Amino acid sequence: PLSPLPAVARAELDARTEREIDRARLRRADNGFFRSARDVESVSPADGHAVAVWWRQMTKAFMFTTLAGLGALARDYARRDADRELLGAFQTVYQVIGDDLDNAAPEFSAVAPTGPAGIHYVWWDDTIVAPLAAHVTEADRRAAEELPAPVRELLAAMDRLAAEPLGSAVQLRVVETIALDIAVGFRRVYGKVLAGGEPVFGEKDQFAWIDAHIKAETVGMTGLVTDAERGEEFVRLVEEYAGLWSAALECFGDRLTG
Amino acid sequence: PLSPLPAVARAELDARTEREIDRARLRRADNGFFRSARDVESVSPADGHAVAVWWRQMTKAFMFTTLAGLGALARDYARRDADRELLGAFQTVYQVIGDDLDNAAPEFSAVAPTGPAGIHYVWWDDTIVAPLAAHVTEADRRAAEELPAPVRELLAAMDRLAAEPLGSAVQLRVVETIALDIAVGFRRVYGKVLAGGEPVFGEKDQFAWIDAHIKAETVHAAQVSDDETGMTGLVTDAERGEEFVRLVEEYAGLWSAALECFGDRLTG
Ligand SMILES: C/C=C(/C)[C@H](N)C(=O)O
Ligand SMILES: C/C=C(/C)[C@H](N)C(=O)O
Ligand SMILES: [Fe+2]
Ligand SMILES: [Fe+2]
Ligand SMILES: [Fe+2]
Ligand SMILES: [Fe+2]
Repeated sequence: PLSPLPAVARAELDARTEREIDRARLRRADNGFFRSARDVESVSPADGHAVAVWWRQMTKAFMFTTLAGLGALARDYARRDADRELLGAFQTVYQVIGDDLDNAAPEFSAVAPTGPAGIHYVWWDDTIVAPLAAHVTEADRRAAEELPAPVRELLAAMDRLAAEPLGSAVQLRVVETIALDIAVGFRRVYGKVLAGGEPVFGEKDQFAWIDAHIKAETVGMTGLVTDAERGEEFVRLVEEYAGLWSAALECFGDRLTG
Repeated sequence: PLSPLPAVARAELDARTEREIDRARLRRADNGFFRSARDVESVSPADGHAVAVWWRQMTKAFMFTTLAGLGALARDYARRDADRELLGAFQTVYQVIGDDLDNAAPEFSAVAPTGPAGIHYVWWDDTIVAPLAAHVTEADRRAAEELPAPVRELLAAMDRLAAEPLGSAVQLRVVETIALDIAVGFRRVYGKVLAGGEPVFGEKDQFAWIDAHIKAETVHAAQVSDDETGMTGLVTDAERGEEFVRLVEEYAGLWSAALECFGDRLTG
């Protein structure tokens, strides 16, 4: 006695979810981050570095709170009789988390550092934040760590979803929809960071974190919804979370067009 | 601002852990389940089925509550700044319990059923519980699922450790230490279940779950006791170390009594 909603109702949940992402203006053509990454002619080290620091904290919180949300679900399945369809979707969350925590997918392990150095927020810190930080002052580095309010609200929504049995399904549903566009925007942003007249990212391998994500992203979560009430909650959480993700990315775009 | 204890203190935590597992009577020469699996002559389908159902529920709860425990710790690391030494031990937890959830390690990846059928409590259900169930009555099956008191007591501790940041380290430190001997015992037990005077499990393939664990648990035991990325590597201060050893004492005691339950049901 535990099973997913029928396919018909889960299809409607998927459709309502896609509509919430549309309305939150997260699509490739909608969000100011993707627009700015395309439009700007150059990016200062300080603006690139601040965006990179915000991203580091954002993706660190994304990974841990998604794992925390999976644990909240695990807490429930320990005593419940989840059917094999629910269990397979539970496995999927675990596999997807393992990309960020330990580079499970071969596209990642075939470029990432091993061990903790390969954790995606750490790998990002080491290969994107660190070379940018050599080109900003100590004052600017301190200021970058003072996260803008849209980023803080998103971090706060992630903390809330860490305790939700649907939280991991909400976060992955929104994030895996927008990850490609985010990674492509980063490729473009950091390809345009010059210090002096020199590219800060002048070696192909310096983009390895980004190109791997683009590659991975280039090639369901409603499967974890077990009744109509949870379905309503799922859509409601998505609406909130998508809107906050969109405001955080608009904050990236603003920083690039200051 | 978050780091493990220095190596010397962690090593003594590990030594205290091993002394506690000694004390708990969880070593193969001491626990009644390991001895009875060795000594018993034959095992009835009802008795082997009951133990299999208990094990199904126990390892189901072990895997899901260890995962919840890892989640509890992940909640903390989202709010704090764990250094890389801590993150390395964290990855160990993810990797170890991922074998039970998704057969990542090479010893399982090839033999285990794919997808949810391969989750180790499901795979045990399909390949040990179900063939035994054909030999027992529906009334028997229903009685087997009424779990004995020391099994329920272990499950309740598992539920508590689900919300503990140290919980996954406590569970993996103990379970991965005794897992080989449990699998060895199961190999012995279910080779001795007779029906029609004839062994229920006559083919090598029917032992795939058990044989895969006999191979794999050697490694899992080394991983949780490792002095660089082992379970004590998640202890971040002396007080947390105290709590760790206290939880280990409790958890190991409940595991030992649950296993004595196994041995009593194999004897009489
Ligand atoms: C591109 C977006 C992501 C969430 C990546 N998976 C990451 O690790 O930051
Ligand atoms: C043999 C003991 C275990 C905890 C196994 N890891 C299992 O899946 O039951
Ligand atoms: Fe990632
Ligand atoms: Fe991803
Ligand atoms: Fe297992
Ligand atoms: Fe194991």
